[PDB]
Amino acid sequence: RRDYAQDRESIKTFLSEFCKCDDDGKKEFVYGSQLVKLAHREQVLITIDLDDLAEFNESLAEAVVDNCRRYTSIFSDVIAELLPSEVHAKDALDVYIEHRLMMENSFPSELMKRFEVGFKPLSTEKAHSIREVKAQHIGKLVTVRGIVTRCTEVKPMMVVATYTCDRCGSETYQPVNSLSFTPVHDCPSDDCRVNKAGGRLYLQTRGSKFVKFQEVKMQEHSDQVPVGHIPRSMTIMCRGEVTRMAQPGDHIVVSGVFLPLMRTGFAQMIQGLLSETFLQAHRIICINKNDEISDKDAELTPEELEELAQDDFYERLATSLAPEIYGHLDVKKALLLLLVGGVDKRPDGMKIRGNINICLMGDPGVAKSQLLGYISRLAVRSQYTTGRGSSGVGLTAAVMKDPLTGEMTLEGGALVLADQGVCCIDEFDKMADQDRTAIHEVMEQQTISIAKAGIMTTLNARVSILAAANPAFGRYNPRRTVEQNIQLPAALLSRFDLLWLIQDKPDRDNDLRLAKHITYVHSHSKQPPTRVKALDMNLMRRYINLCKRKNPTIPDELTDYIVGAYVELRREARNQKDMTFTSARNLLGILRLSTALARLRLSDSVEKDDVAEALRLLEMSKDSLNQ
Amino acid sequence: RSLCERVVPGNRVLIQGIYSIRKGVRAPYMRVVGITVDSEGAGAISRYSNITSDEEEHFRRMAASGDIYERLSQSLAPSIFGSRDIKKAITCMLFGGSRKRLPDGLCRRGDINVLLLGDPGTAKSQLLKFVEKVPIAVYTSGKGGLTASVMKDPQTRNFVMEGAMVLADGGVVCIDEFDKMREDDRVAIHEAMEQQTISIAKAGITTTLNSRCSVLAAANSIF
Amino acid sequence: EGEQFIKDIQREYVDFLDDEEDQGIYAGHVKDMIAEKSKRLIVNVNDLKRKNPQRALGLLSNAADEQLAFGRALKEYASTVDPGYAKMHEDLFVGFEGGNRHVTPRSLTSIYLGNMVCVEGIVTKVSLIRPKVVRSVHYCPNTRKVMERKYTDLTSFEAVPYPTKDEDGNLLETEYGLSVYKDHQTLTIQEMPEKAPAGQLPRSVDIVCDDDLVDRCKPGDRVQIVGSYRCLPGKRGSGTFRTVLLANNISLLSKESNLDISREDIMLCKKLAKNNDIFELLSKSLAPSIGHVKQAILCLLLGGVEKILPNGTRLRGDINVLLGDPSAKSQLLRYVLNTAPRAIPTTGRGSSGVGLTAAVTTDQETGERRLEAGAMVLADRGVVCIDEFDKMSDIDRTAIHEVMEQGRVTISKAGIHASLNARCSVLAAANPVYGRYDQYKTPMENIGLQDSLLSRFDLLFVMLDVIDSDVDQMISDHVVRMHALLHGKSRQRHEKILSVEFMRKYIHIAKCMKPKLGEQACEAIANEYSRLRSQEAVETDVARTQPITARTLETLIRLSTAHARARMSKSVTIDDAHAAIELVQ
DNA sequence: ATCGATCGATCGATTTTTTTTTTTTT
DNA sequence: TCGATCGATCGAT
Ligand SMILES: Nc1ncnc2c1ncn2[C@@H]1O[C@H](COP(=O)(O)OP(=O)(O)OP(=O)(O)O)[C@@H](O)[C@H]1O
Ligand SMILES: Nc1ncnc2c1ncn2[C@@H]1O[C@H](COP(=O)(O)OP(=O)(O)OP(=O)(O)O)[C@@H](O)[C@H]1O
Ligand SMILES: Nc1ncnc2c1ncn2[C@@H]1O[C@H](COP(=O)(O)OP(=O)(O)O)[C@@H](O)[C@H]1O
Repeated sequence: RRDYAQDRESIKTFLSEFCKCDDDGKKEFVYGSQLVKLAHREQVLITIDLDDLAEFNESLAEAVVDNCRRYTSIFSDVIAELLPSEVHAKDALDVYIEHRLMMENSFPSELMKRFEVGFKPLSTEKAHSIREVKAQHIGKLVTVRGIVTRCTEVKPMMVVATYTCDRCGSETYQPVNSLSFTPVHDCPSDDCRVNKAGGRLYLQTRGSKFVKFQEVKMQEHSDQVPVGHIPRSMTIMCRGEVTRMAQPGDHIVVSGVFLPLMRTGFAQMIQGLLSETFLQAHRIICINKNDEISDKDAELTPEELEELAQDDFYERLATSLAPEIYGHLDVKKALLLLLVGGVDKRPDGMKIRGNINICLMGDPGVAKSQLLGYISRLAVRSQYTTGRGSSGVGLTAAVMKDPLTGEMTLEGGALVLADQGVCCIDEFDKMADQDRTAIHEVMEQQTISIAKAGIMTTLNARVSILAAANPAFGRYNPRRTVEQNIQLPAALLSRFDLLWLIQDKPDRDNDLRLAKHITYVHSHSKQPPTRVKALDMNLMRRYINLCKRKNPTIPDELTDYIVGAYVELRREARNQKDMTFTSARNLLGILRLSTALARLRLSDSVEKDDVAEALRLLEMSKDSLNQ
Repeated sequence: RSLCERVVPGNRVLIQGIYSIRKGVRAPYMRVVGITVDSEGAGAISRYSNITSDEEEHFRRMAASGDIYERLSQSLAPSIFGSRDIKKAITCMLFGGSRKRLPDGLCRRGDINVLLLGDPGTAKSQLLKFVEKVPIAVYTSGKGGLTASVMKDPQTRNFVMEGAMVLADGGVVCIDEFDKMREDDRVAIHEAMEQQTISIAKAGITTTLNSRCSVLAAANSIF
Repeated sequence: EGEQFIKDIQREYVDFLDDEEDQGIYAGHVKDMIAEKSKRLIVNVNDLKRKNPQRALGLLSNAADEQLAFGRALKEYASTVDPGYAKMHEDLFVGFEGGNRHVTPRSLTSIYLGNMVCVEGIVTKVSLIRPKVVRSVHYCPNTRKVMERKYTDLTSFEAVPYPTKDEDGNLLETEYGLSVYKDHQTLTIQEMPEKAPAGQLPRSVDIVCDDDLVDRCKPGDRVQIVGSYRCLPGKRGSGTFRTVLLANNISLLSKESNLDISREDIMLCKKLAKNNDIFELLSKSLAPSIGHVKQAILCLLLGGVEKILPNGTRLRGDINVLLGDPSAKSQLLRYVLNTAPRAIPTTGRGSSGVGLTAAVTTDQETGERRLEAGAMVLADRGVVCIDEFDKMSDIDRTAIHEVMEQGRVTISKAGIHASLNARCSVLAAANPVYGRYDQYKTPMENIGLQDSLLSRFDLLFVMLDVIDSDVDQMISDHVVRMHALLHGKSRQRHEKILSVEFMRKYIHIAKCMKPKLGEQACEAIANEYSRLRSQEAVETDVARTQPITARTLETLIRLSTAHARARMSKSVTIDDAHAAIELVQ
């Protein structure tokens, strides 16, 4: 329909006649700045935005969006043989080319790639959805948002493979762009022509190319899936210089071109003219939980100082966590201790784990699943599962074929990936019988031993654990005791730092309090009125991260009394014969909480009153049935 | 060509056929070369009608004959004595009443169901074997189900439904020993015989099919 | 261009284009002038018989290319009427839409081959999608002539059909973008089975579809279709024969938008809404064939109410209840399967797929890896029933705990982490351990399961049957009444104001509103919950007052919400409070 | 001028697997 | 795309 000549001149004019003066100090050539940047051998891929091509022309402002495959290759050979501006031996490919001509069937300029171009639409055009890519999205560079899943690692793709007969020194060019091909016969040359002087040519990657070639799987948002449907997926082939531009768990926004795919093979199942398509892209601007929306890619001090001195309190950060009810204040703050932690060292070679793991016991209506489902959202890199929501292999590693290689590698479960954070579990008792050993193993941290292949199954899990389960028929029968009313492994009950049971007996005036508390969750969408300024989650995210980097010392001036505190601890529970267990690991636990609590001081000034809260914390953690 | 839906399973056949192959170990099969059927009394008289006006005439002339029911209370046993009030409603169980559905849901229970338990030595077994003998029915007793048949043809690897209270959907069923078969297979039959909507919900199928069957129960009490 | 009659047939379908009926209506302001661009025109065979009978019943006897001739005539017409939208240079298949012969999937039987006919059956196997390969505007820079080559296959038309080194060895850059593509689909149907002879197995069919028709319901509904027959492959010329169906428009037969819903039916609803004592009617509406609940079962039939917060979390809005010795509890659930939409009974003995899948595949035509469906997502935004509950295993119960209470399903089948949106309710049936018993020993422990569920469910409750010697003749009176039109006009009624159809038609607006809470529920609910947790456990009822929690609030608000939908009072009152709460007490 | 060996154009022949739901016995 | 089939062809004899 359109021409390849005046169009060529128009795009050259665009390349040159371009000093788009968006503001003051813009009187030079933007694409000419990019040109000399190519001349630096610094930049190797230009990104393009419609505003330039919005103001220049209109054809190719709408002509390239549907094809994207010709005008780019014209752009390629346009700039490939434009040398307006050394050194030769700097790039491994170019230095191998200059090896090969310093040593000295025409070479293409496709061999000397040496620079690329992508695109960048204007106004991430819109969030077009993986479902709605209907029968008009062939070739069109469409903007869409998806969800990442099951990423693999960088692989080198090939474009041009050269042989050499070794009898005529032939340097053949056998370029390839698909997946499969075959090389050429022994002598497809003229010196090595039908004349008998022929050997057999052989490949040399030296004067050949390779390319970054990453592959991942792409799953749906699970927010716009149909009402009675199931999540779908699509495949990625992110080429060029964007390999390693996604991670498992990034709500990414990918912009590229849909294309078809020919899985060449058996002409009956395949070869049915059914088009098992796939995707192509250039630009990965992940708008959710990536380098863009999350800064520091939290330690940036100046931007937060204005709010830092703007407030000075702790409980203000306390009840800002799940602030839609009232009650259970002392649980939330210590839970916030779980997010930070921050006690790391290598003392005497032995590494100490600083991830608190606590449970929730007793559930005649407490909102047990609420704190878990909330903090698993706010807590970056969280998960959630239940008793029969997953088998043992669902929690641990697994196996699956690999589209990158097919190595049949191991992929892990929820706990396999939630390390350096907190994996949430609910209703622990009915999880499984052998599962208790599976959670017994994390108490010797960074140790996930499996018998899947049963060889080593080594793995480094550095996760916390947010446990929560229910009592059996009844809730502390008048004669029953711990390990009697509960039917959990008491050895498992031993390996925690804080045990947490939540029992609510009738309180004739607290019920009306919560009734007016939660009923206002429904007439509107915000609980705390005019009594304190609960903090935004987003500022919470950085305010927690800044506290982590202190790693204070320990006060010897109170070490003399921390042991006395352990004395009164182990004695006032020991005054009776058969109270619940009181463990010798308490002194290894009390040290681990006061540190993270001082982390939010960011001061290395752990004080005598610092543990004064921890003492009552463990004090009430037990003796929860006295009244 | 024209003989599908000519034979439902569970019948006695005469057959005219031919034994020919398809491909030295090669395979068998047979077809119909003009089927007909059986006359074990009425060996095949189970769905169709070659009965004639003569037969309808003899029938309805038997019907108005008002000495047929007390005639039929002595029909089952040309070898057993007595036990007549036991017998006046082993024959009505076959006949069935009315399956009256209505504008609301109430597809009320059509057929009837039988019970008996007693000391041995009164000819339970022969009587139930005879009720099997005399339109269509089957018989097991204990040891069999609570599950239905979600197996898999090793060809194609799917979850087909082979489906045998199915096989009495107009026939009936008789069993002995509801006693000496424990409870893991009584609940599916708890359900079937009150609503007849035999449900299925195992894998990704919810085809709650149905079957209208009655039931007969012998027993053995201790001591 | 084959036999010359084909073009007579072209002009004979043009002979539909005479005057106002089709030359006026059917062509012009029909899809593209009205700019919907759904290529398929709407045909009705009856007018065709009323114009050209040889061209009417030539179609329902043969369809070699009459569809293609319809399309040729349509493009020839619209190219004249409005060439601006004549830029879709493809076949433009059309309706054939509209009881000549409507046999079942069981009776697509060795004839109708080469015919265009009707089928009924189950919406099932809502399945995978792919695009289709059409024609591609190739290109050679050496010569710069953008040639073309169309590709066919039998499932589109009769005939059967990429270029490299085309002319003598010149260039070929296969130009996409101007290369086009349809949408493609495959799924099946099953006989709606209750016409079965259960001495036999209900049989099956195979159907194929095309572009602008794709994936138009969920597997578990009832449907009608009207399509044609084709059969390609070898048949001892190499091995026997197979079937497939096309040539159709879709017809679902369980909707309300199918109804011509103008502003008058809503007007009758909102007029009659002012009548106050209608709840007691609609309770006596649902079960006209049985004493006995349904005042609230109604609210369960109203889904619920969803409540979210800014960028925080969300809740589940719906209700779940159940209570009884044998002999009208295992016959009160078939008021759901065939009263209201999306209703699926389950067994009481069926494992491995209440929400499980098993994800089994075996070398599909394409690369179908691993997935199957379940039995709850089928019931999204509605209801489920079961019979024989307590006899269910203690395996899959915890899956019920999770997916009920958390209001989301975020599961994995050992291969793939999974997430979806299933936000439904459920029932079952009831049986005590020891038969005829709920009263002398205790009210509790006659049920025998975890006390966690009554939080997951809503109600500790009771259900029995007998009476003493005075009222026994009164139940005799009612039983004899159960065992006409007289004195149900003492029940001032009509079979249109109280019915099934109009009763169903009061779904749309009661579910479209969002009857917010005011404020005057608050002090009432608080003082009442206070009294509830205080003094429900005295005077013969101490042990039947255990399962209280702080969950009666979400139920109460579900209830007053639902009751606020049955009359559409965009507000909430104390009378709604009473009518919502009297059940709990 | 007869005949065998080697070349080469012509012909036809191959490409389906991992979970589940009942079942017997400890 | 791989393999033997068969028919033709080029020096020897
Ligand atoms: N009342 C009877 N009149 C004539 N013969 C009888 C009578 N009762 C039993 N018989 C004879 O005894 C046999 C019937 O015994 P049957 O098999 O009914 O015992 P059963 O009911 O199976 O015992 P159980 O219930 O303990 O198994 C018949 O073969 C019959 O010949
Ligand atoms: N008030 C009533 N309304 C409707 N049907 C009734 C009523 N009273 C009796 N019936 C009839 O009596 C029979 C009662 O059996 P039903 O189906 O209730 O047993 P079920 O409750 O399912 O038993 P189980 O609970 O042990 O499974 C039904 O056929 C029902 O139609
Ligand atoms: N005071 C309260 N404030 C807010 N929500 C509450 C309160 N009391 C109860 N709830 C509700 O009770 C529910 C408790 O569910 P949960 O206890 O998490 O289930 P499980 O016992 O299985 O963990 C919560 O979802 C919450 O909506």
